[PDB]
Amino acid sequence: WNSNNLDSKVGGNYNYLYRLFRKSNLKPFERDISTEIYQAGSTPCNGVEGFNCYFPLQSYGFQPTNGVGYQPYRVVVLSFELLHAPATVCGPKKSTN
Amino acid sequence: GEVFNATRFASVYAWNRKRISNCVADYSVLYNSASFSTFKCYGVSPTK
Repeated sequence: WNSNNLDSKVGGNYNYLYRLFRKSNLKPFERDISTEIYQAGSTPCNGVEGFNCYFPLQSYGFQPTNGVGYQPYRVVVLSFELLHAPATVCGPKKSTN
Repeated sequence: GEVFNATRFASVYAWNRKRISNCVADYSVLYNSASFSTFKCYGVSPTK
């Protein structure tokens, strides 16, 4: 569902980070927060940053009215496993004699 | 390499558009032979 009116700024809300560059892909249901310098070029890259080195620091340019398809959407994915372990979080349905 | 080595480039208001096809291109040699420092790319990795 839409979150432009609560997240987007007129000047651009560059607070929500997204990363494109890493040596290894992301396994399903996993997160990585190591902001290690990524060297796109064949040359060695040391220190904080460098040329031909694309660090994983880029954020959304979220604007309220300018965002049509670029508009932020706040998404919640519900994932569950059934009939593998004893159930704890159960349905509203009441027990019987 | 030649369009990187052109004496005079296309005008601002009268930019010339060009298309090439049916050859082999590499990005490593592009910044090896013709070094640059001012470059940022959208939607594509430099290696991609």
